Amino acid sequence: DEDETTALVCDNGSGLVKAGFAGDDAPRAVFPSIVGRPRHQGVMVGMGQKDSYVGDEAQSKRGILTLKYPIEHGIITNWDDMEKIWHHTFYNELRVAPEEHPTLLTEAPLNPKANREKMTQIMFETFNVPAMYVAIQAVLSLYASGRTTGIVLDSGDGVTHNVPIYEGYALPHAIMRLDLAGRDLTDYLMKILTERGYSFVTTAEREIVRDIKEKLCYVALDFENEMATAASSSSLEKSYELPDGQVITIGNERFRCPETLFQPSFIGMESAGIHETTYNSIMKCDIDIRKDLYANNVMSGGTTMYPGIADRMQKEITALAPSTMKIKIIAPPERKYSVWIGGSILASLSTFQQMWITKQEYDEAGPSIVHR
Amino acid sequence: LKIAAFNIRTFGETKMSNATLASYIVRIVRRYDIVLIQEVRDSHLVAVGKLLDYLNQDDPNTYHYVVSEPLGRNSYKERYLFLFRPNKVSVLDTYQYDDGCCGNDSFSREPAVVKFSSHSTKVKEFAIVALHSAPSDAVAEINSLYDVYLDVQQKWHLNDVMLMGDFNADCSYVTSSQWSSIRLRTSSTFQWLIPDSADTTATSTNCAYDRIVVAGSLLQSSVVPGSAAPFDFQAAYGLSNEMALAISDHYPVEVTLT
Amino acid sequence: MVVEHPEFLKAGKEPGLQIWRVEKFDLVPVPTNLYGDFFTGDAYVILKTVQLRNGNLQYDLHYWLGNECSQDESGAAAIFTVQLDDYLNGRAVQHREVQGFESATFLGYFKSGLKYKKGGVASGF
Ligand SMILES: Nc1ncnc2c1ncn2[C@@H]1O[C@H](COP(=O)(O)OP(=O)(O)OP(=O)(O)O)[C@@H](O)[C@H]1O
Ligand SMILES: *[C@@H]1O[C@H](CO)[C@@H](O[C@@H]2O[C@H](CO)[C@@H](O)[C@H](O)[C@H]2NC(C)=O)[C@H](O)[C@H]1NC(C)=O
Ligand SMILES: [Ca+2]
Ligand SMILES: [Ca+2]
Repeated sequence: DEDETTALVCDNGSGLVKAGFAGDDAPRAVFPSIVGRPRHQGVMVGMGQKDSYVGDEAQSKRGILTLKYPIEHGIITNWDDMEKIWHHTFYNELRVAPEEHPTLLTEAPLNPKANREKMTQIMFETFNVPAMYVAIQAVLSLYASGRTTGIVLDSGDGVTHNVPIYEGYALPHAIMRLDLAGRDLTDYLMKILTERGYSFVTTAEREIVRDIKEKLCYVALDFENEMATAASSSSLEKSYELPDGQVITIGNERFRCPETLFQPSFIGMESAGIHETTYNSIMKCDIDIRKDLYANNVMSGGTTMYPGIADRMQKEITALAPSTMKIKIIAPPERKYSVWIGGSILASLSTFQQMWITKQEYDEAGPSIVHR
Repeated sequence: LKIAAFNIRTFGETKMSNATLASYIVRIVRRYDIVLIQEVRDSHLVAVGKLLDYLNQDDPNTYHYVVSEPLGRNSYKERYLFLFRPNKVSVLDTYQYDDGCCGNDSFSREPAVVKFSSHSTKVKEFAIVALHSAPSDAVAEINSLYDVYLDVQQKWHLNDVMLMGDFNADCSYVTSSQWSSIRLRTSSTFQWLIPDSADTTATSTNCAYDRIVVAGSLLQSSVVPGSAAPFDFQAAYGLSNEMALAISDHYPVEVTLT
Repeated sequence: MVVEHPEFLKAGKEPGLQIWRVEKFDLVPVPTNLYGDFFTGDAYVILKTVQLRNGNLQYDLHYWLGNECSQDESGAAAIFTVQLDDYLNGRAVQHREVQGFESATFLGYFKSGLKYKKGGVASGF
C-alpha cells in the first residue's frame, strides 16, 4: 500500500505524455507534450497572470502562445520545459505530491548516458521523490504482450524504432531509427488533401486533418493494385463533416497517406521502409536467434493503429525473408499504450520493490548509480 | 480617454486572414484607448493572436488584453475581448459573472467585468461590465444587469461602473412596452448615454442595439457630453456598401471620458 | 540485482522441478502434488534444474500462459522469468509456452500427464 497503490508510471512521447498509477488498465492522464509561452501580455477573465501553460491549455490557446516541443524525435531536448511537464503531471493531472510516490519513467531506445542521469538528477533533487527507475519504451511493449524475446516496432508521433530483444535484454547494436511518424503523415495528408482540391486554412481545419487521418486512413496492401480499385470510382470513398455544416469526400489519399511508411520517397526521403527496416534490424543480430524475431514481431505506438498494417508487414517481410521461415506480426489493440501498460505492470510487481534506486542510493553514489 | 464597444460579426480566423479587412479592423482599434470586441468566434485564439501582432509589432506593449473562455449555453459559443492601452489605463481585477451555471441561468453569455485604473481622468478607478445579449432574452438579460452592478457593490464597493455592449436593446427585440420591467432603465441610478434615437447598425435599418450605460456620480461627471455616440466607419473612410458590411453589421458605440 | 524474495533463494539449488503461479503481481509455490494442473485463466512459471556431467547445473526456464487469462498475469510471467535468468547469472535459456501448443521438452517434464482446467485467480488491475 505504501508502494503498491502509491506507485506511478509515465511514458514520455514526442506527441503525447501518458501517465498513471501502478496497476491500472489505462493511464489516468494522456495529454500532449507541449509548453505554450504567451506572446502578448494579458489575462483570462477570472484568472491573474500566467507565466506559461502546459498540456491541453497550451493546445487550446495556441494562437496567442508560442508552443515549444521538449521531446524532439523521442529524446528530451529542452530540460527546463520538460521539468514543467512533469510538474503539471504530478500536481495538475494526477493530483499527487511526488515526495511520497515512487516514480517510474520511460526512455527512448538509444537514450545517451547523460540523458538518463540528467532526468535522474531532476526527479530526486528538484521534485524530492522517494524512489524512481528508468525503463525502456520498447522493452515494456514486449513485456506488455507477455514475452521476453522478439522485435518491437514502436512508431509514435516523433520517431519509429525497431528494437530487437532477446531474453529481456535489448540489442542496441541492432536497433534501427527512422525520423517519420504521426506528425509527418498528418503533414503529408494536409498537403495531398489540399492538392486534391480542398483547403485547410483555419485552426478548425488544421486540427481536424489529424482527426481524419486517425479515423479514416487505412494501410492498403498491394498499393499498385489498390489504385486500380480507386480508379474504378468504387465505394472506397468516405465522407466526413467539419465543425461547421460543410462536408468533404476522401478518396485515394485515404490510403496514400500511410503508404509513406512503406515508401519513404513519397515525402522525398531516400531511406528504407518499415518492412525493410524490420528485415535489416533482424539481419544485424545473431543468426541463431532470427527465427524468434520473425515469429515474435510485436507492434507498439500510435502510428501503427492503421488498419491492414499487420497484413502489409506480413506480406512484405515474408516476401523479403526466407521461404521456409515462420513469420507472425502481433498487434494488440491497446498498442498505443503498450509502453505504459508494460511499465504499469513492471512497477506493481513484488519483485520490482528492490529495483527502485532510492534516495539512499542517490545520496551516496550520486546520479551515476542508475546508469547500470 | 477613448472607450468603445464594437460588435464584430463572425470575428473568426477567416475574417482576420483577409488582409483588406484586417487593415481597417486594427485601424479602428487604434482609435481607442480601451476597446471591447464581441462575437469573437475563435476556438484557439489565432485571430486574437494575429490582431495583437499587428497592434504590438512596433511596440510590444502598445495594447494588453483581457479575454474569456467561450461562453454560451446554446452550443455555439463566443468570447468577450478587451484591448486596452497599459500607459493610459491599467486593469486591477477581472472576473466572470456567476449567475448559477440548472435551469435558472439568467444569461446566455455571462458578462465579463473588469476593474480599471485611469489616472488621467476624474474617476481614478471604475468598472466596465461587457455584455452581448441573446436577442431572445434581450430584456431578461438587460434586466439582470442591475444585479451584476449590485454584485459589483458587494465585491469592490465601486459605485462607478460602465455597462456597455451589443444589448440588442431596441426595435423588435425590445419594444416600448418591454422597458417597464427592466430595472436598469427604470431606476434613476443609471444614465443611458447611447439614446433610443441612435442607429448602431451598419445596415440601412435604424436600431440602437449597441448601448453604453453609466452609473455612479463621479463616472457620470467624467463623461464629455456630445461624445457618447456611434462611429460610421462607412462614411468615415468613404467605404462602399458591401465593403462596410463585409467588416461588420454593428457600429462601434464610443464615448470620451475626462 | 540484489533480489531477496523467499522463492528465489529456494530456486535452482538442486535437481528436480519447481512451479510458481502468478498471483496478483507475486509468485506462489504450487503444492508438489498438484503439479501438472493448470488453470486456463492464469499464467505460470516453471524451472527445470537438470544435473550435468561436469558437476555443474543446467536451468531451463518455461512460462506457461493461460488462454482466458488477463494481461497482467501474462506480462508478469515474462518479467519474473527474465529476473530469474539474471539471478542464475544468465545461465538459463527461456522458453515461451502457450496453452495447447506446448513445446517438445515442456510436455516431457510431466510424467503423470498434463491436465488443464477452468478457473484461476483474479487479475491485479
Ligand atoms: N488510431 C490511430 N490511427 C492512426 N494514428 C494514430 C492513432 N492514434 C494515434 N495516432 C498517431 O500517433 C501519434 C501518438 O502516438 P504515441 O503516443 O504512440 O506517440 P508518442 O509516444 O507520443 O511519440 P514517439 O513514440 O514517436 O516519441 C499521434 O501523432 C497520432 O497521429
Ligand atoms: C476580403 O473580402 C472582401 C469583402 O468580401 C473582398 O472584396 C470583395 O471581393 C469579391 C471577390 O472575392 C468581389 O466580388 C467584391 O466586389 C469585393 N467587394 C467589394 C464590394 O469591394 C476581398 O476580395 C477580400 N480580400 C482579398 C484581397 O482577398
Ligand atoms: Ca512512445
Ligand atoms: Ca486470472
